[PDB]
Amino acid sequence: PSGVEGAAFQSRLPHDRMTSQEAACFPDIISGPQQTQKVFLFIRNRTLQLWLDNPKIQLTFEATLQQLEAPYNSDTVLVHRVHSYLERHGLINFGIYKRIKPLPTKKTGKVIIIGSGVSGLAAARQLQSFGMDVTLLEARDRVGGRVATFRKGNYVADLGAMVVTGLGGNPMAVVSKQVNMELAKIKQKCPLYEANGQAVPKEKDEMVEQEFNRLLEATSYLSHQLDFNVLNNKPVSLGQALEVVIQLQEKHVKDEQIEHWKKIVKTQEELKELLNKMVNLKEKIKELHQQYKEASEVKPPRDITAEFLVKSKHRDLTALCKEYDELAETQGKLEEKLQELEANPPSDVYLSSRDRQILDWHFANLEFANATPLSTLSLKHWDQDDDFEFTGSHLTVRNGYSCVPVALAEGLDIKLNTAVRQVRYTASGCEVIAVNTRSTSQTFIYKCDAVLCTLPLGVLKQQPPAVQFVPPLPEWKTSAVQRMGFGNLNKVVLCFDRVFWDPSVNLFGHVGSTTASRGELFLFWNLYKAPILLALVAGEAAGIMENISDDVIVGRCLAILKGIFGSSAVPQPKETVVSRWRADPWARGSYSYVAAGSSGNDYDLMAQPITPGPSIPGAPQPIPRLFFAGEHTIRNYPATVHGALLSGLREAGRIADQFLGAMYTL
Amino acid sequence: RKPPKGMFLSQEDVEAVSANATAATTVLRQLDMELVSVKRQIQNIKQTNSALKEKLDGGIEPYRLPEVIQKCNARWTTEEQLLAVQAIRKYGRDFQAISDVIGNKSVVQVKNFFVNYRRRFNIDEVLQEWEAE
Ligand SMILES: Cc1cc2c(cc1C)N1[C@H](O)C[C@@H](c3cccc(C(=O)N(C)C)c3)[C@]13C(=O)NC(=O)N=C3N2C[C@H](O)[C@H](O)[C@H](O)COP(=O)(O)OP(=O)(O)OC[C@H]1O[C@@H](n2cnc3c(N)ncnc32)[C@H](O)[C@@H]1O
Repeated sequence: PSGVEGAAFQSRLPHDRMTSQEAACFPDIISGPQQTQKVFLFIRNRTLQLWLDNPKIQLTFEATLQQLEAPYNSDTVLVHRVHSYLERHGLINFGIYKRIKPLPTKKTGKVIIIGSGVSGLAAARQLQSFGMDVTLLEARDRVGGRVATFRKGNYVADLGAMVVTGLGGNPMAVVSKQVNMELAKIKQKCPLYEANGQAVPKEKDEMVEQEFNRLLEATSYLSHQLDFNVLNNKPVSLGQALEVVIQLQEKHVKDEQIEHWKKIVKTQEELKELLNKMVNLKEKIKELHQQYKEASEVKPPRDITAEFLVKSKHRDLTALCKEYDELAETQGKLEEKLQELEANPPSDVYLSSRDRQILDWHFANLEFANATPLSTLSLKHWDQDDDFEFTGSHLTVRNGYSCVPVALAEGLDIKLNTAVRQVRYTASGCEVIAVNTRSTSQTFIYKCDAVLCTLPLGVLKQQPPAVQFVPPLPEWKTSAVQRMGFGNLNKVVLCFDRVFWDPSVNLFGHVGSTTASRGELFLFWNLYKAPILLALVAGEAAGIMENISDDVIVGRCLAILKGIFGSSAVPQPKETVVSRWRADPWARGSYSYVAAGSSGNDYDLMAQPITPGPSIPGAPQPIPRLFFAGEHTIRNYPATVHGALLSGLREAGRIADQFLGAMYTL
Repeated sequence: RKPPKGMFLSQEDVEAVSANATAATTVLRQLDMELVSVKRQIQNIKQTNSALKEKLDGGIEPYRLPEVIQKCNARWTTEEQLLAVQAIRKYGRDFQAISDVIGNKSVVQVKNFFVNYRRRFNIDEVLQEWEAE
């Protein structure tokens, strides 16, 4: 999409409809006459376009009204309302841009942000952009959290997020113009290779893949057409539904052979009954021939009974000789049909043992994408976010995805090595208590009007708590925390001095020997300028390889590489890194997933801010003080970077509207 | 609304495989037993029908009798009349067979014969005697 309509699409907004959110800020216009809605909608779309056309500088209201034209630029307040709305909620003037209007000398309001992850940084920048006092507390000695980048010498490799998923509607597209990012397209061609090191032939590779995709659709049919979503009071997972589908396909194969050979016996038996008729007929014809022979032996001239006997027996023998001939047509037809069936047997199996293993790889890929064993993904809801998918190629970051958080952190008050440990929120304000990670003795106290919590969901899940909430979080929040899924997925960075792989393939697979180890090192990435291969550990394997030393892992890595390219071809790696995100205490996993028994509504629960009880009883109901953001908080884009970032921008607008007021709602 | 081509998923089928935990392998085992069953019941009758197929060697070639070709006369020799009356008693009303015996009379003549000479060869009685068997 191009024009002002493209700006709306590139902003995840319908160009010809007002969103639920715009309704809330412009309830005059949405209940108003339809012409004004078109006015407003154009003014929004145009303003997005201006910002989108050049996002390296701030888009001031003044600049906006200038490029606007009549009759759209007749009503300044409408334009000021629109521009201010967009500015507040991070649809314009977000990310890293030059300031036309420099910062106000005096800040208003104080907010503590826990976590220096992209969610964190994005809100922090926005709040400071709005004139608030922002301080970020970070337990690590670096920013970016789950956007980690390994850098040594000229080697560079992200151990965290490494993929941008298509720039059509992606906010990271704006950040790309703002920060130079070596954005390199991912060539989707992925050769598989088995345990033996020999590649799968294009016959299988496409037959199995297409079966995989067929198997997935099968489950959607079970889910949406057959309401197969509970089983013995427990919700059905994708994994279960896949087995049930496979079992039923194996069943149908057997059902098919049974009625095939039962077609044969129905015919063999029709033949049996036919031959028995033919023996018995031949034995009668044996007997009449003797009788006719004997009658012919009486030499003539005979009396007419004896002449009648010869003729009568001769008639009878040719009538039985006729029967036996017709029955031998009927055995010929039936003998031909038996050969035909004996030659068109149905399919022997559903999938062969080799075929099932290639299928396992395609499942490991799915376990990678959702960072969890398929046995945990909700069948009904696991793909609820497929509807908001971005358009375009998937990309990778050549220069290390850490360049983005680092760039956002510029200008911000960040306390590294500062492990938040208790959050106190009350009707009059909040207190955050953190320790120093190096010497846990040295205790810090932060007082502020509001806390934004971007703590990973794995951290929020931890029992016993790594962070104590005072007062405790209400059940509706803690239950959302239990229901949701926090998955796991680890990487292994292999630093060589020779390129020894196909440089024209970005990524190539390894097929596991068993279902159980289907995700153990099942995939490799050639993504960097230096000779660096990067190997995934997904699924049930992820959590298990975390109890195995690097050397053993890098060993198994070399062995698989030797099988694909020969022992001479691959040398020992100069530098090796192995991640353990479930072990990492500031992550306790990789990203969230829609657990069975959860739903997308939990992602909305996670985002509702907490409002504490009144101090003096009978005092008026207070402001909300605890706010939540992060990848686990954004229902339509979970478990991504862009989703984190959007959630930051979200809360920043929400906090601001609460402590600074929104004059654009009149 | 319809499952993907090549995928067999019926409501009836799915309970049957999810009734318990092992209801999957239980259902598959019975089908494995059902096939092996039918499989050897084929080679049973394959060998039964192999013996029957051998007893019929040579077919009936030695017992065949040459085709007699007669142009089809119209006058009734006293001989041909007597053949007829005996044919009726042995064969009832199978005129094709009765004509076959006489060999020189076409079927229509036999029916006519049944009336013209019906009194004199006392047919009516003969048919009743043929009815008695
Ligand atoms: C760990 C990991 C994360 C990601 C990836 C890989 C890994 C290993 N990659 C992978 O290829 C998978 C992938 C992806 C691609 C496409 C689609 C999808 C998808 O759709 N699905 C549903 C499958 C997924 C991807 C990727 O390529 N691109 C991508 O898009 N996304 C990926 N992802 C997710 C992002 O990585 C992640 O979602 C954002 O980074 C969210 O950041 P967050 O900001 O909300 O959370 P942080 O963890 O970043 O921030 C927390 C801060 O709190 C600090 N902290 C903790 N405790 C304390 C304390 N007590 N005191 C003080 N500070 C504390 C912590 O130290 C850090 O400072």
